[PDB]
Amino acid sequence: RNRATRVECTTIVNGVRRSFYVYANGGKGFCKLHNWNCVNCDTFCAGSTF
Amino acid sequence: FPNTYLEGSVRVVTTFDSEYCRHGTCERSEAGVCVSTSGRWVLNNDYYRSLPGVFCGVDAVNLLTNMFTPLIQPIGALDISASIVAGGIVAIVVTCLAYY
Amino acid sequence: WDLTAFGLVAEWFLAYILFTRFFYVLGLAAIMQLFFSYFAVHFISNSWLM
Amino acid sequence: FMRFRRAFGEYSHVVAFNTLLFLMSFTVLCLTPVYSFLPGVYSVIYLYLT
Amino acid sequence: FYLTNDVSFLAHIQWMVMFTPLVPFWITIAYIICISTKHFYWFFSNYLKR
Amino acid sequence: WLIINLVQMAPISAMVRMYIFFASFYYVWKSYVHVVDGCNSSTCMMCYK
Repeated sequence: RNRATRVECTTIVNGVRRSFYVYANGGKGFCKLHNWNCVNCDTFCAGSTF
Repeated sequence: FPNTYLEGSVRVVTTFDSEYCRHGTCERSEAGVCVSTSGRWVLNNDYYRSLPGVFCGVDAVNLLTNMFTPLIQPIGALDISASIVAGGIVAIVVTCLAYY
Repeated sequence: WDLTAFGLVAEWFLAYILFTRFFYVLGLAAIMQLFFSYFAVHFISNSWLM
Repeated sequence: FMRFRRAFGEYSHVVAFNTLLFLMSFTVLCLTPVYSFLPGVYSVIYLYLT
Repeated sequence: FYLTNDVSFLAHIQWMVMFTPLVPFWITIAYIICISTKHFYWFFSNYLKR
Repeated sequence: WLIINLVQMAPISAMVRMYIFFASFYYVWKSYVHVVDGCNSSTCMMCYK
């Protein structure tokens, strides 16, 4: 259904609301361990799902 | 072995309170009177007053009164012989009501 | 030769492939039938409804 | 089949009655191995009802 | 007796399901005979009577 | 009386065997789940990684 690569979300730091993205696979696999479209979710390299 | 009042196809046995035994195994039986429609072995002990065709009681009148014990039992105690028990009540009920 | 058991196994495999919400009630019926066939006798007394 | 159907009604009055007697006799025969005095009295009551 | 057949059938079914396991056998057999006399009369008249 | 009837339903050996049956089925189902979906402790790398 969704081919999105980034997902938006917000959090509060020092009384202000910032924003950041969460990366996703984009259409391949399902990763039933945490039921999210992840890309190589075992390495702390840049661009990986966290 | 206990005393036998009759012998043959119909057997009547009266027993005291003792471990009557013969060739094979031994069991304890209470004092009383037992009767069976077959020539099979009979005792006043438990597991003996469960088999079909076997009647038992403390005395002669007690056995006769206890012969009707399954009649007041809730339904689901007999499997094959239920038909004759049902008929023996049905005939009495239908006569005593519909005529008298 | 005979291969009825293999056919039944294939049928079960194809059923598991076509998963739905109602597979669990069929599995429960099968396991209950197996359990009742395996022990029976012991806990059935009176209660013609049972 | 129509001729047989038309002819059957004459003997149907006995055919229907025979079934209950056959069922009772079969039940008595089935109950024989436990109460080995039933066949004697059953014959007498059978003759009485005859 | 003082009810319509439509509710009478449900009443008989409910009574037979509920009160059966805790009632003496002769009460049940009398209930069955009283229920089935109305059809026994018809059957006897139409297939056995003379 | 209901509790008394329940506890005296069957002999001890039958109860043990019936418990064994259900325990075996539960463990088999848990093993089957562990086979396909993966374990939480991926750090040990188990054998599926």
